[PDB]
Amino acid sequence: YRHLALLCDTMTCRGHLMAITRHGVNRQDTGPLMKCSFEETVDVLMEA
Amino acid sequence: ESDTGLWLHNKLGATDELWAPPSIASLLTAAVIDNIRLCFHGLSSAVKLKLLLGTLHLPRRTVDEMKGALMEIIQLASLDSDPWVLMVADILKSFPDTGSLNLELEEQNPNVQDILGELREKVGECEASAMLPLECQYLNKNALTTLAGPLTPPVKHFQLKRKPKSATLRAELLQKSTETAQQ
Amino acid sequence: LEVFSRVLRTSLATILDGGEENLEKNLPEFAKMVCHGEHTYLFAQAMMSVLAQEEQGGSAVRRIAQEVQRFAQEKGHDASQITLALGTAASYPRACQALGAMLSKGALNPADITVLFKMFTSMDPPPVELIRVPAFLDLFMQSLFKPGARINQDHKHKYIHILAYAASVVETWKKNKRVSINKDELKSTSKAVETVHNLCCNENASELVAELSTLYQCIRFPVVAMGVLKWVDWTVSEPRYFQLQTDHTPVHLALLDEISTCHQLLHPQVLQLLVKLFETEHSQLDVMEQLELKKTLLDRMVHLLSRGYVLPVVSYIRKCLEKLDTDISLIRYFVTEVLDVIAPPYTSDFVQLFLPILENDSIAGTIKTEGEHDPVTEFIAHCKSNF
Amino acid sequence: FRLNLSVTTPYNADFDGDEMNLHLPQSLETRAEIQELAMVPRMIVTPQSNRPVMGIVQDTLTAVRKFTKRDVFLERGEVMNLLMFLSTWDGKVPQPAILKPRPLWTGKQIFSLIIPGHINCIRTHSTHPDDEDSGPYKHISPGDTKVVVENGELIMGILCKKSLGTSAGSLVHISYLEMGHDITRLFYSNIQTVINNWLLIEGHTIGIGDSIADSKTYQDIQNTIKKAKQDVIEVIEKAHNNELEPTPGNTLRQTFENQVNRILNDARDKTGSSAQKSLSEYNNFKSMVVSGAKGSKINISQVIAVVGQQNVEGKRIPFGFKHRTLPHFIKDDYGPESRGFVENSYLAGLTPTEFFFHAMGGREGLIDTAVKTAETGYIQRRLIKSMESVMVKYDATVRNSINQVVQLRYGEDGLAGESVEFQNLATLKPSNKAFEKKFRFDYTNERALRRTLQEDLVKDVLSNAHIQNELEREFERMREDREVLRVIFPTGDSKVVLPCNLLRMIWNAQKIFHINPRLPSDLHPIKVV
Amino acid sequence: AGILFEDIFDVKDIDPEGKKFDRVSRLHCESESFKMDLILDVNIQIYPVDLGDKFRLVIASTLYEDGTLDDGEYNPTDDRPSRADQFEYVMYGKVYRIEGDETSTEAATRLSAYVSYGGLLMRLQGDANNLHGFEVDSRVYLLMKKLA
Amino acid sequence: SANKGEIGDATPFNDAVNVQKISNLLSDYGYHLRGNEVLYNGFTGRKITSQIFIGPTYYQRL
Ligand SMILES: [Mg+2]
Repeated sequence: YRHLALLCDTMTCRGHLMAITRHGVNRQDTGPLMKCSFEETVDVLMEA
Repeated sequence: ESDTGLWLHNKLGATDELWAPPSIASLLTAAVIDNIRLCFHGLSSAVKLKLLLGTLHLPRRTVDEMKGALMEIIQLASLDSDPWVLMVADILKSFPDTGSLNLELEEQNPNVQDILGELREKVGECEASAMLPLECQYLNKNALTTLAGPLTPPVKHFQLKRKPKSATLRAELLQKSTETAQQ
Repeated sequence: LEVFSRVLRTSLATILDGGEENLEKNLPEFAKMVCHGEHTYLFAQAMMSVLAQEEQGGSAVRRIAQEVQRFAQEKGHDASQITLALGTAASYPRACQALGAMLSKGALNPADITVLFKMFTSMDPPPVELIRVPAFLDLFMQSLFKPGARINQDHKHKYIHILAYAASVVETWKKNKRVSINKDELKSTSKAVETVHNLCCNENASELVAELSTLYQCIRFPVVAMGVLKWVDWTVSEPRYFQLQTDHTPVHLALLDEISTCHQLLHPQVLQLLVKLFETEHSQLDVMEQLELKKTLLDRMVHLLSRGYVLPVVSYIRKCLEKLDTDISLIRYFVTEVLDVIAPPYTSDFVQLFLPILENDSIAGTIKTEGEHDPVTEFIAHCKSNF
Repeated sequence: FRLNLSVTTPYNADFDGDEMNLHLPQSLETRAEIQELAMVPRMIVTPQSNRPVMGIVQDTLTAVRKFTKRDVFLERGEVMNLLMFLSTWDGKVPQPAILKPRPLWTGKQIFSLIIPGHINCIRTHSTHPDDEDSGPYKHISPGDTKVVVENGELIMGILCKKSLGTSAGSLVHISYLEMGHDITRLFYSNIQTVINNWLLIEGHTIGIGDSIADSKTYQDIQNTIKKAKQDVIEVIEKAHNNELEPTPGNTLRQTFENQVNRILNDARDKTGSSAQKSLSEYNNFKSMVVSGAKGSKINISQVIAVVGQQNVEGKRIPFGFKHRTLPHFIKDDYGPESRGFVENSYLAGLTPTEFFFHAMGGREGLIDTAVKTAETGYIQRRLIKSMESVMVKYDATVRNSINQVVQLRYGEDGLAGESVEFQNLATLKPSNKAFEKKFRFDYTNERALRRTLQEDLVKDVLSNAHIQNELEREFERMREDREVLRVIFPTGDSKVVLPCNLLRMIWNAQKIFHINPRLPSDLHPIKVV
Repeated sequence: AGILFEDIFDVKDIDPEGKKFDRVSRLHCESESFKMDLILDVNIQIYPVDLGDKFRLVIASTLYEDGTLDDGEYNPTDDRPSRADQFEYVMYGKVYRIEGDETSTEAATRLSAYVSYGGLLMRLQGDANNLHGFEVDSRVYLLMKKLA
Repeated sequence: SANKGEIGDATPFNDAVNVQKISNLLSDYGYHLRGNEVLYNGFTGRKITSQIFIGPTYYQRL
């Protein structure tokens, strides 16, 4: 339950739902090279 | 055996179980109770009761082999002044003599006479609507008329305006039974 | 001794004053001190054995002896040999020893039953009560009509003839002497019981229905009827019995109906089986299928109500509505069918027993599409006219 | 590469051509930190399910099961051969179980020598009878099916998978809890060595004699399947002549297939029950499955009794041809053989049609395995790249790379996942009266206080009413705690996750200090409070 | 010296529920005078036991008559005399359970001692006055002889 | 087949030969009905406590 509740609260901690997609993780400003290390690289670096 | 009075007291010392304990008929031995003949009054009244119950529980073939020791135990228990031991002696004084337990217990018991009289007159005044035996459930109607006489008629509380649907479907499946028989 | 005899007197007087409805209630609290000590048990056995030797009330007293002996049997007593000693079967030592050994074993021995047949099938039979004792016939019920446990059938005719002698023959006790006996019905009883035993052996469904017709013709016999009753009890009470249904086990449930129709004395046992089946919840099934199975069980129990076991049926309805509340749809369906099957005149006790269940729990919900005949309105009118 | 099966078990390694990678750090501090963090005794137990993951491999598991069977009587020469391979052996021979006529030890004695430390545990065997628990003989096991160990001495019980494997609260798990991880590693190695040597002496095989059954039960199987087949043909004829009444909630076709599935499931279950009743108790299949090493009771049923009905996409095999599963059957038939039920066993062999159906099932399983592995790899990569940034700071809270607080404590408790343990709470579920009789400690019952406490203790408790006030205050507090527990758990469940297993520490303290609780207590309740 | 218990017993029933293990079997006994109930595992292979057999029993602490109370190590080279010189079956193990038919008000009248003989069980239910000698977690023996 | 002196046939859907007939051939050639035999330890020399299955087959290295 520690890990499960930690996953769910890290999902919901931004005041709204966070589906594990580029379509969310690009919207959170959690590091341009985190975004680059995600599946899209050139667009997120190029926007940063 | 040696110190068989204290031995039997140890075996039957469990007074929390007022019935006949198991395996006492197997534990009993002819010479052991031949020694209990002369050490009989030393041991306790409850132990006397359990020993009498064990001698009653003893198999009939052993009883036939050693009728006399049971006679000695019967007369010792009759000489005993405990009311319960006396009643047990009265009930099993005819057990080895004939085979059945004693039915003529009418001697020296006015409480038994009074209770027998009031129970006989009570069942005489209330014998109507005699509630049926399980053995009369087992046997059929003809033997019921033979033994219990007339049967209790059913008592009806309402009117059946039409034949029930359960009986209707029972008749329908009886017709289907006739069909499945004729295929 | 005096206190126990006086308490025994008061309890027996209360039981005899009450009767059957008193029999299902105060017998555990009577059995708890007449079975507490086996010496007290033997004294009571002597007393009411003399009472059964008295002819008037002897049937009711012998029934009390039977149920006290049964209660001692599940309590832990080994007084089968003692009951035989009270009985006349102790006059014959070999018969008493063999019957006591078989009762202590609680099963059936082919060699012992050949011994019983051989001391039977004779020109001088013993007094029939040693085979009329119901615990020995309970042993036959357990051994014979089980769905499993097939017997070796070497002495099958001996078993069936022993049941026929136990449930068929009569005698006339003129000064404790038998001079007139009947033996013409034991052959038909043997044929019926043998047919039922072959049905239990072959245990198979189209041929089961085709022989179910002849089975009903045998169900006209009472020993056949309750043997089939307990066989159906075992078969249904076997778990996962409900894997295929056409009308929620209509063959066995119509066997229940025919048993209740043919014999009015089997209604308490039929009721016990039905309430056990209703109390048992079967999992791994559709909820709607379980709902309709409970509805069909209520259909059979309303059939019992039509055959006339109406006061205990309404009593069990009131009890099951008070504690462990079942479905309101089931209660409404039972009430609607009971009002369909009843008609005036009405007994005041029956109306009082059926009242609170009728005026609680959505009378407007019970009224759905009656139209032509108003069940509850006429019941209100008859109740107000009576009271 | 040469390595241990206790390391293969977490590695998912099974020696069918699987090769491993081996990295060696160059830097000495990296070597030291790898030594002191990623080492096998230091990480015996996983955090995710607080269970041991080293385990015991199948062959040594079955061998130690046959070694811990009750009737093991071992010769002096063999015990002599065995007790070199204990690394942590003290060097003294133990007393034999049998001394006269011949000196014979026992496997429980040898396993008591194997187990280091002094650990108290009770485990249940896989074939342990719950009715034997309910009735008498709960402390004298007729089948030795109650695993009991006390003070580092294995009392009774046949060890199995449920007692020695990855199960929660296992013997190796509580050993890693209590004594040193290096000691538990030596315990594993000693088990492997001596159980391998006892298996070398004993011998363990599988054969056709083990896989074959008897003709009477074979006839039982044929009668059962014939009854089921004629019953389902009766149901099919009922549907043909349309006496079938459809169940509400589904169509007649769905009701019919539900009936067929119910009948076939009941028949197959009865067949398996009959076989497992008649496995004759000398089958190595039975022995190894009871050890819990591999296989299953249903696998005995397919290999011996009958394969049974195979299902594709959660249903029967559809009509791939024109309303027929095969051209070998007629058009529009719904027989179990024609639709995918196998009437034969593996020992009996299969017709080519049901062999094709088993191929259907095997291909379905294999395609499921392939797509499962691929998709779970992609999903795990997604989850990792999602939450590669969350870690706990020195203030015991959870912050991301943005240092935003998410959890005030780790898992809202700040307690380690390896340290947390299953626990049963007795406060929640019993009645108020039972709670009072179990937690009040009434001081008025003078006989009870004489039996429980000493004479000075009872006279001081009765003299000081302030102590009684403190006990009553504690009782009110735990009543409020019971109310709090009934609030937090509306469900009637008493299982919880807790860092400590207090019952085990009670047992360990008792057997360390030799309490002998027949004597009255010597500790004051005010001291307890 | 060291005898915790000594009595006569009779094998009346052997493993009536079933025959599970091949080279060991459990036997049921009742004391001739002390009302002691006994169920004991025994090796049929080396010590054959027939039903209805009469045998003699001593549970003792140490083997020797001197009451030395040895540590319990297997020392076949010792020559101090013991009861095992004349005895025919000796069995050693740990007692693990001693319970009683007791409540909060009254003491234990029936005492039950469950002893584990390494891999063998013995349960002795009987009278507390004779079973006060047993105490939990002690080295005890069995001292079986079979008497004619 | 090795004890008999002939090449065995293992056609799948024959259904004319079975394990009972094979055990009959084993009893004919004198060996055990279920193909188990007694093995002897190479290190100690004591017999293996359990019977051991043995026999030829066809293996391939890869
Ligand atoms: Mg692999």
